[PDB]
Amino acid sequence: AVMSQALKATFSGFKKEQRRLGIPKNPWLWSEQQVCQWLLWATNEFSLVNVNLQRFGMNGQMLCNLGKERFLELAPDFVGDILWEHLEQMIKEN
Ligand SMILES: [Ca+2]
Repeated sequence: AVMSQALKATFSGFKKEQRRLGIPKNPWLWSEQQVCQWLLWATNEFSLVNVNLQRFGMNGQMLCNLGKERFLELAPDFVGDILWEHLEQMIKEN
């Protein structure tokens, strides 16, 4: 809500990372490696120790095809809510 709104501002940071690693703006286009790259950016950005990387061995098409419910089961507690907010914004906007 207030925390989600505030932390949404740092998501802009990933745009610099996308240009850096040649990650397309639209997640539908992402390779299994570019999905991993997004999760590694977040692991560093938000200091994580367990993004379930083995659970995200998928293309950007599969990632886009998971809904909020499946995404949150797979992703770690509270962190999943942060990642979902970023993912859904990227799908909606680019
Ligand atoms: Ca789109």
